[PDB]
Amino acid sequence: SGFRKMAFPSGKVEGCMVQVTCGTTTLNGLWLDDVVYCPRHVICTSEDMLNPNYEDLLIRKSNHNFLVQAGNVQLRVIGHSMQNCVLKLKVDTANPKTPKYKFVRIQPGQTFSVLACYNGSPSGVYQCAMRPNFTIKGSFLNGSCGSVGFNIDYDCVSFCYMHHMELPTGVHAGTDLEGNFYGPFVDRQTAQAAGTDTTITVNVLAWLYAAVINGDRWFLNRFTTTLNDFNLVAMKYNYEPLTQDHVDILGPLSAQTGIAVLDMCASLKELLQNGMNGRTILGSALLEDEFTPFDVVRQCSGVTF
Amino acid sequence: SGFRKMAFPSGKVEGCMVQVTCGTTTLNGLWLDDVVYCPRHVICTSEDMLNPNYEDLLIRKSNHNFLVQAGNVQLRVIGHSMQNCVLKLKVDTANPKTPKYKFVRIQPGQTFSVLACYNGSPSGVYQCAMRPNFTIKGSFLNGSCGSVGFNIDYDCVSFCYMHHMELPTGVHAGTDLEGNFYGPFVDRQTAQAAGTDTTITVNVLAWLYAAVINGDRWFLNRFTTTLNDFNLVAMKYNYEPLTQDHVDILGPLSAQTGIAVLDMCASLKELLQNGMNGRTILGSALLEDEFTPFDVVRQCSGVTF
Ligand SMILES: *[C@](O)(C(=O)NC1CC1)[C@H](CCC)NC(=O)[C@@H]1[C@H]2CCC[C@H]2CN1C(=O)[C@@H](NC(=O)[C@@H](NC(=O)c1cnccn1)C1CCCCC1)C(C)(C)C
Ligand SMILES: *[C@](O)(C(=O)NC1CC1)[C@H](CCC)NC(=O)[C@@H]1[C@H]2CCC[C@H]2CN1C(=O)[C@@H](NC(=O)[C@@H](NC(=O)c1cnccn1)C1CCCCC1)C(C)(C)C
Repeated sequence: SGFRKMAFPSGKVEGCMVQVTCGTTTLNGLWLDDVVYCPRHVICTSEDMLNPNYEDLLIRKSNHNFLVQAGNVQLRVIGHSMQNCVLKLKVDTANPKTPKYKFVRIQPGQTFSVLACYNGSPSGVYQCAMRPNFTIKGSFLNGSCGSVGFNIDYDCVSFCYMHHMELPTGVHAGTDLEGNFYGPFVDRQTAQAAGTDTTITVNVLAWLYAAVINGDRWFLNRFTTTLNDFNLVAMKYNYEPLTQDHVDILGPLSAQTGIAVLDMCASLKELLQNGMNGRTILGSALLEDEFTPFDVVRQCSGVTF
Repeated sequence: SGFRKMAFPSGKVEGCMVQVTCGTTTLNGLWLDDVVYCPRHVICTSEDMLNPNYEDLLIRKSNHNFLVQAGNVQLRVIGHSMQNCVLKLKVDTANPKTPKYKFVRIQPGQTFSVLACYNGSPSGVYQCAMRPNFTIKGSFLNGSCGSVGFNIDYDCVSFCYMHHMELPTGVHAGTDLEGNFYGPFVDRQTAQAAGTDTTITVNVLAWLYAAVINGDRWFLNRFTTTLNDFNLVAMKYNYEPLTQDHVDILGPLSAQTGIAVLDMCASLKELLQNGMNGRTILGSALLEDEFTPFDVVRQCSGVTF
């Protein structure tokens, strides 16, 4: 037992990190097969950032303007192309340490592991949720751009995130591995608000199931609720609406604990309307919303990779 | 910016995990060079656990009673010995993936990364603190014994923890890699209380510095305090005494923020005596004590490995 914010083992990703330099900008790239992926703003000067024409700027670059290093090994760039906001550098060597992988685009409320890197070297690993406003609450310093987020599925690393920038609120934004930003953002140095952040209701419910599985049960009650009446209360507290698809994904946890999803919703309703009265759940005084139902199942059932 | 519970990259450890079977008990081992390390209670029957004589039980075992597997590779055990509560199996193959390493014994309040494994396969990675009562608040299911905790120092994995057992309170206990338990525990199935848990004061102070570094500053005040007067308040709230050595280790953070250690102590004093009044620090409603001063510096300065 116990319940922790747990990341995927990062070994299969550490072997893909390289350092990409263009001009005086050094950041991280992802070296899969014979392509290195990195944020396209590696080609910009700080003056270019206010309003860059990336098409024009990349045309003025040549292959030898890109210095890619895998440790000490100097990779020779033989081609460069732009896919949305990511740059694809073709190199003369396939990365042997290339795992089985796919590129996936996660949905708001889904979680992933971030391998934070600097100068192509891993610094640490942590777990993040894609917020409903398509930011992430990461931990990133200058030099971290090109760090990636990922899940492991059996043997196959699904890459879902590449880090590009930080908002004035301290939260972070980036793309999927085809180069499309999550959220409304563009890679230009202008004011760009993220939406209202909301609480990921299905994840709070998942974590309440995790608490029950670990013997923390004081919040269970005799009350029940319809899904609609739950959402009327939840939306007042800036919680995301709970859908029937969400109810379905909570099914395994409902089955394992014997507590119907709408019964647990009635627990959450009372916690929202009455607070926790100075009590804690799984050691927290606030409700936690960065565990998905699948996260709870994997951690409470011991899935390996 | 941002601040996360961050673990070390786990790649150099994933290559050391193997599966050890003896009788009907399967758990994890650590394969370094030509020695596999695992908990000695792998040799016990469930009936042996109430009061085992490990010396007698191991004498009745032979090398071929130990089935060690590195994936599909069958390792041949050529020797077995017991060091305190860990079993050392000599094998006929040195592990190539063996990193530079040492065995270290951490002190209460220090943190480490746990690579949770089942059947010799990594399941996930998370960060833990050694509690002042020498338990850890981990996440471990049946089959996780032999999972290890570690820090990375430049290039050298310092192994500090091997998982052995879970207490009735849901917290966990284990040994260092020379086989000595942390805390008062013995590997026998009897009632064994952990002491009072206390709050790791130097770590709370570290995390308050991390909050200031991230622009969360509402808790700063004009008050100051002597170290002794701080400890008089802190001990009333079951906080560990803050020592002059602790003050020294907070020095870098004091220097970088310009806030004297005793000035920050006066902030902590008021938070303890007045609560947070429904405010949060770094998104938490409770004070966090599982980041060391070095953790905060590494994460806020971007140290890599
Ligand atoms: C990353 O490229 C890297 O690691 N580079 C290595 C060191 C050489 C770098 C890391 C940030 C710490 N990212 C960036 O430099 C990005 C790029 C891509 C988008 C614009 C530039 C600057 N940038 C940033 O992350 C900045 N953030 C912003 O500029 C925000 N701007 C504003 O909020 C704003 C407000 N009023 C007026 C004008 N701008 C972002 C920009 C994009 C939309 C969301 C808001 C800094 C300040 C460096 C964090
Ligand atoms: C680990 O060996 C493993 O992963 N094995 C693989 C599946 C085959 C296994 C994992 C636990 C979930 N650990 C154990 O089996 C250890 C060993 C070593 C010490 C005794 C045995 C049993 N054990 C446990 O972790 C148990 N915990 C306890 O027995 C507590 N006992 C009591 O609290 C207690 C209370 N009243 C009377 C008698 N005992 C521990 C025992 C040691 C001191 C602290 C308290 C379980 C119940 C399996 C968690």
